[PDB]
Amino acid sequence: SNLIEVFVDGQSVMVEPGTTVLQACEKVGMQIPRFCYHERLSVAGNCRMCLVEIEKAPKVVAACAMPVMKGWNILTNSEKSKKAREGVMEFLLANHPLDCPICDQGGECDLQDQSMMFGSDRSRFLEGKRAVEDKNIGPLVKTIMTRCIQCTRCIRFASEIAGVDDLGTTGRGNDMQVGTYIEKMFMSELSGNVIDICPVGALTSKPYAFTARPWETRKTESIDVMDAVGSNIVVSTRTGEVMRILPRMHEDINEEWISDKTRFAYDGLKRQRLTEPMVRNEKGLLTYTSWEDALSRVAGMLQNFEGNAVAAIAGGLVDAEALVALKDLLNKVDSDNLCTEEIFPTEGAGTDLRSNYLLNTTIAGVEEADVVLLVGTNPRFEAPLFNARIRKSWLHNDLKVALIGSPVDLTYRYDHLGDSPKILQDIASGRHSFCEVLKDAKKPMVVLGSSALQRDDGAAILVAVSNMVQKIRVTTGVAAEWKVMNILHRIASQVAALDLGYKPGVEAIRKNPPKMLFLLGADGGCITRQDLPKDCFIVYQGHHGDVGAPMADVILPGAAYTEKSATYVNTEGRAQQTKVAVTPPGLAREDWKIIRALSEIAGITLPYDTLDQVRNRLEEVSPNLVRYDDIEETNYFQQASELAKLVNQEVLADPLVPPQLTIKDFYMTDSISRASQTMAKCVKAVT
Amino acid sequence: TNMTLNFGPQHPAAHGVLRLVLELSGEMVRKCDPHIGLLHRGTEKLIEYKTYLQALPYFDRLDYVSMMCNEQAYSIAVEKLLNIQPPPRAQWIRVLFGEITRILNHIMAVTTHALDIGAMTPFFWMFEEREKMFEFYERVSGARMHAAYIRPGGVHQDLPLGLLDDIYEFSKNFSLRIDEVEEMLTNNRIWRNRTVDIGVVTAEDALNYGFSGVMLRGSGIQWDLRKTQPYDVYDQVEFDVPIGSRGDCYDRYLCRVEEMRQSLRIIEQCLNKMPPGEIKVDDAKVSPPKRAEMKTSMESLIHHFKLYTEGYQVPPGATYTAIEAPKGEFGVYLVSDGSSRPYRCKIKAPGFAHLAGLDKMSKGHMLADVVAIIGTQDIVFGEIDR
Amino acid sequence: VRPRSDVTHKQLSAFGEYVAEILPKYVQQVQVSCLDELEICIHPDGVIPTLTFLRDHTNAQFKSLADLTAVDVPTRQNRFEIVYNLLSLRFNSRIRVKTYADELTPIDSIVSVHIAANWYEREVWDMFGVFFFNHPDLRRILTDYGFEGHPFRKDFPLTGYVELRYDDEVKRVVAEPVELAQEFRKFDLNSPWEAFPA
Amino acid sequence: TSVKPIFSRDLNEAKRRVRELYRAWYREVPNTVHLMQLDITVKQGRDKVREMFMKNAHVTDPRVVDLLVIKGKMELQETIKVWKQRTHVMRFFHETETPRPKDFLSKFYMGHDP
Amino acid sequence: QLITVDEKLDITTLTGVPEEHIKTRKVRIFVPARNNMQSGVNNTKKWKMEFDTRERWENPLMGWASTADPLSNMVLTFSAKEDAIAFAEKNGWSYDVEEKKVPKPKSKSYGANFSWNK
Amino acid sequence: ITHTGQVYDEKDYRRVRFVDRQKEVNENFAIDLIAQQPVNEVEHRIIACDGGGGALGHPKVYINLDKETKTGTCGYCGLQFKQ
Ligand code: SF4
Ligand code: SF4
Ligand code: FES
Ligand SMILES: [Zn+2]
Repeated sequence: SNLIEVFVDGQSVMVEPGTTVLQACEKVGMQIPRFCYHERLSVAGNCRMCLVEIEKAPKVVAACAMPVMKGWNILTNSEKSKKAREGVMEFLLANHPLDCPICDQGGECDLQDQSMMFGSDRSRFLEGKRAVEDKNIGPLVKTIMTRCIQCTRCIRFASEIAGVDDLGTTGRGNDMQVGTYIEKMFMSELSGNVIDICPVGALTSKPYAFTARPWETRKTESIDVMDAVGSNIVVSTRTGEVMRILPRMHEDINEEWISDKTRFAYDGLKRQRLTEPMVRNEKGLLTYTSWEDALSRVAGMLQNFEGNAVAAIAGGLVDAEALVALKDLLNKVDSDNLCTEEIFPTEGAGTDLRSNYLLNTTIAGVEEADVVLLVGTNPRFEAPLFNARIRKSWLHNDLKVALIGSPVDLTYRYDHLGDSPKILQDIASGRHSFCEVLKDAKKPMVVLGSSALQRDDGAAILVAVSNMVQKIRVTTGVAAEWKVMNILHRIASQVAALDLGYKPGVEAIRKNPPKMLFLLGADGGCITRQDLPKDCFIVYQGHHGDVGAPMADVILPGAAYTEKSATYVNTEGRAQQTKVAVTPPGLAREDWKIIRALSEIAGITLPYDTLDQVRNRLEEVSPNLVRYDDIEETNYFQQASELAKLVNQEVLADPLVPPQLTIKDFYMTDSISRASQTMAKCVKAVT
Repeated sequence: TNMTLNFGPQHPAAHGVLRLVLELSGEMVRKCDPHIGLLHRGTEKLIEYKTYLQALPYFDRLDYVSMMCNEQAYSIAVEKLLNIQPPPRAQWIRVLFGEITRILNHIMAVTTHALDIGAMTPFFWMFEEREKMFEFYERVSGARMHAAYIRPGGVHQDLPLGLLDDIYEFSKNFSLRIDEVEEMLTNNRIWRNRTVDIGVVTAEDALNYGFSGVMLRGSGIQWDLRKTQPYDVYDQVEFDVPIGSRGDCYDRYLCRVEEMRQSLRIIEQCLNKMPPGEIKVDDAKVSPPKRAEMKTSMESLIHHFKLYTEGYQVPPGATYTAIEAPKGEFGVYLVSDGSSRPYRCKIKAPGFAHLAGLDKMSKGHMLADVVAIIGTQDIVFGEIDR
Repeated sequence: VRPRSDVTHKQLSAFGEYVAEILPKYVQQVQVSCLDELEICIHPDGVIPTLTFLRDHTNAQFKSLADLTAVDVPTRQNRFEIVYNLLSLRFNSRIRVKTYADELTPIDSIVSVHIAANWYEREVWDMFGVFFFNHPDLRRILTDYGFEGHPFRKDFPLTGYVELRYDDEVKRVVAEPVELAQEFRKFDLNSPWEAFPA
Repeated sequence: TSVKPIFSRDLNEAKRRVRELYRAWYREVPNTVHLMQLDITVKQGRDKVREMFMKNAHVTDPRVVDLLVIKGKMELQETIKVWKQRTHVMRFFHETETPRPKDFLSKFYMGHDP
Repeated sequence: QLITVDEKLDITTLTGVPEEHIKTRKVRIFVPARNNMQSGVNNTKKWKMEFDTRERWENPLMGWASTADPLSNMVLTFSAKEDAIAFAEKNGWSYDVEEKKVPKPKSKSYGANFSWNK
Repeated sequence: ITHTGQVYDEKDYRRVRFVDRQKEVNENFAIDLIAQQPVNEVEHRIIACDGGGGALGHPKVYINLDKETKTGTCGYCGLQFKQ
């Protein structure tokens, strides 16, 4: 049923009714040469470079457009469909400016290839060419738009994938130029994708203007650590320094798109970077010294100090492998004061059941939802490729989005229930209007952002939301595998840390001050040296000198996610593996080894000595860490609620506000981001 | 060990580098086990990592006495895989420089043979003629040797305006220069002795050990791949293969002097009948676009950029194409995936087979005989070692 | 367009069946390629028998061995693809007989059928590691005397693992693990767009 | 499974061949150290032979062992026949190269990738 | 007659690889993704197994990148996942296969976006 | 010193090289040479730029000197054209 049989050159493929002629060729395996057709962008038919010839038909048809009908054999390599490409390519090239040795989409051109495979050996355009006027679309995208083949994929993406709706066509004839009518910069996250989506090199990346050329770039597939969506990405490295980071497709997490932060902050990765292990000198300044000396500075203090006098404030981009090597070390001197900077409420079941702290409705479950209750977070600037998810599911499907936060730019039409944590109680009572809207929802989903939890009444906010999820679930009678409650994070090493049993919040360190603290990539201000005991002996374990370095008795440089085979996990627990794109710089070493080595100098040696062994260690403390690309299906929401019901807390009237109110808030957050000259240029452009 | 004595790598007598571990009862050779690979350099593996056009320079280096004739074999092979054939003028060129190259190889083989024998004046006489020929190469390609002129789709650039005339003056005279060598060696009362009846190879044995060259032709087997399986336009010319009888070092020599003579007959024709036309295929797909065109037409720049950066993208297949390089049958077995860079390129070297025969040729022979036989095989260690 | 002569394509095809019938036992596939060549593919056990028939048959005399080579398709279970290219001086033609050999499953040697193969078989062992039974003297030909590893295997690094320099302390040439001063830049060249097969 | 034999039908028969080669090398070590004027001790060399013959002690498959001696025998021929000049033989001893420590702490202190 | 061996073909002893690069080298079998730059999918067809990346220190005299790892530039191409896994087992290199992820079917129709309703 | 100001430094371990042997640097740096080039005034909205000499120049490109606000600069010659 619903399976027409169409022949692609007599191959009798069978396709659902409503599949385009181009799609029919794909399942046989043939590729229609195409421009202006992108899988996740609307069909436009602008280029008509895809003209094919259905058999027994007078004219050739537009592949991307004609819904294939019953028994129409497509002839993709006929004598006609080649004159329908040999003659289109004649036109695209005719008005094209031949500056291919300027166009940094040199080998990354879908227009030279198709010319070089399906087009014509020579040109007949003896007439003159046209020229358009380069304008400014911002500090990230260089629009040398005299290159544009008017394929309108930008105008689509800028409207359909991102809700900018700014880029547009202006004029008619051969001087239709697809640029902003007034010069207003294209400022939005998801902005850099235009580069990747314009097959022509008209608008390309300005930082990566002319640093390389694609054949040279060695491409290593790794994971996004800047944000907690854990978007898949490919790090393009030449002769050992990263040159670009561009998206690689993951259906569920980032489907071909990556954030503006995690593709222009590769520059931040190359400066202010720690490399040699400095130690505090008698004079009082950090002096570069060999590992042996720096490690025993730390080891000697560690042997002297007992449990609860040694603490670790990890946080930010540290991998799961270091996080278990730091816990195994501090327990071998019996302090379990290991903690993370982002406070996740842990008075009821927290960290114990693995659903209190996960977006368990999958990133791909936003597509099959019905009503989303965004509470206290700006997804646009905390998980940009999850904001897109709710963008697509509000457009192609029909999600009814509701926000209980600050009224904020969300790239879609949301319902602003209010800016008050207590109105969460209003819906639980059934008093507020939306209460029925959910009642009407067969598959609803609440999403509590981590930043709402970071306030003082965060424990109360989680409990209040869990009560509402409980009766939302009861009133809707939603099926068990549909999961209403989920919470999204904004720190890469938070789900992994909570997974390994790290207890969130520095509240424990606050009540009893540790003689020694091993900051593990922590650039947050959660504890300061004035706050620390008189000794204030703390040793920074990280990659960039930002806030923790200048207040550090020891500097043990580490690596970054471009420089180690570590593991990370995003918000719905999908563990993922970063691969080493570039060897770590200077004497700097992998985070897990520094801690295995410090343990050997200390004498409480950790068991693993190779990374497969540390992966085996992760397996004993937690399951997700070893199985990659695998979301954990079952969760135990019912017992979580019981403990939530026991917890009694007051939600203060102060409105819950996301810290990233507008996009300048977004550009600089983590260490690598802060160290970005490109991000800095972006910040001043906004200001 | 019957006084085993390495002929030694450093020996003026041993062209290039040849350790011939020989056990000699006094001055008689009992067994010759040639050692090879003193010049293995990886030419076959390196090519797999290079594109078709950037592997063309390797072929000139495989056997560089015969610089171009080797290039024609890869050319032909890559043209077959693409089912493209060079333009008419290019074909004649390749036969023009194909033959000039044969002379160059024979002047090398006959004169270097004599230097090891002990006659030194023929080498200086003909190296001056060689020199003059190199200059043709240079004024056509840019390099005296290692030109890279014959590319997979024709030659690279048309002949300079005036070369043909000079490849005439030279040809018009070279004969006398071959004649002189003759008055010095063909009938020397002494050349004959050291060469006659040394290294006789039967006809059946020559085919069996895969000799395939003058070495076969010298034994009386009639086989010139240029007449049996014509390549380029060697079909339109008329030449006589110099077959030999009583095959021995002297007879084959006479054959090499005779092909020097016959090549002048082929060169003459090529000068007399070379057509007006283009020297490279017009498919920008295979041949790079003319520089005026790539600097004024977009399709030509795109084709220039892709061709130089990525490559031909030969259709998947495999072919063994053999020409008649001056030494003998030079063949390239070029397996190719659809990629722009080859998958395998075994170079059949007329020379791997010939050396092997050294054992079956130099039996019960004196130390001096071994020196004469290495000469009558024109061993260039580049082709053998590849 | 090359000047194909169908006259050939047919005659060689006809011989391909001829051989296939004459030796049903070892011939697995016989095909005439478009270049117009012919390749009879034989089970490794048919190395001796198929060659001998071609060297000594009145209607197919294939006296000289042009070449013996071994492509290495790592994906293929039987890694190596020994290819023997043979020439008929009489009937004027060439046929290629190609077999498959894995790393530790040796092929028979044809030095008996053609002594030309004495050297090429040593060349295939040195570069690819296939072994040839009944070979008179199989030993490395092209590689260094102490070389470890078979070089033309697709799984062998181009630069290799050892390089040589003269050390004064020991006054003798000495291997050291390869340390290269500009690694081979591995340009990726394949284009993501195919060419519609004619 | 189901694999055609190369020289022996079983590890047992194969081991016979290894014994022979060991003997061969054992008897040869002294000669080489003298015909190549190598600056090594016969005893020392003979231990090296043992080293190599055991470096591959783990092999359980008969076919792999058979090739190993074929290769081993070939090496013998070369050495016995002076084809391999000292430089070639001494390489076995890895005399010039600086030994690398395998201790984790050692590697940590020196190389980015251990 | 054939003989029986249950031993996983391991031929690490014949390949001729230095001990360090057989026990410390992890190779990943993966199908290459597509540079988002181009929309062609002809480079996302065959599986490839690639050895782990190693040191690339700058050269003091000219600043060229320098590498001490021989198996770095080597990427072997295998048609199917099963065959690539076999190569790792007999050569003795450790392997961590990544499942191919192919684009999910997506429903598209020019008429659908013309819907003012939605 | 040089174009991109290469300055092996007073503390570098490479400046050792020039000892007793000079460094290769360039006078008439190009960075300033086109800046020294006069702005080619034109009448037409768009203009070509063969680089001068056709085949002996650069792939011809047409520059849009349409805004006096900006003198078009052929990406190949760095020549500014004044509408
Ligand atoms: S886009 Fe850039 S690269 Fe592709 S053709 Fe036009 S100029 Fe050459
Ligand atoms: S800019 Fe790139 S995408 Fe937007 S239209 Fe011109 S070409 Fe198509
Ligand atoms: S690809 Fe056919 S319409 Fe653009
Ligand atoms: Zn210019």
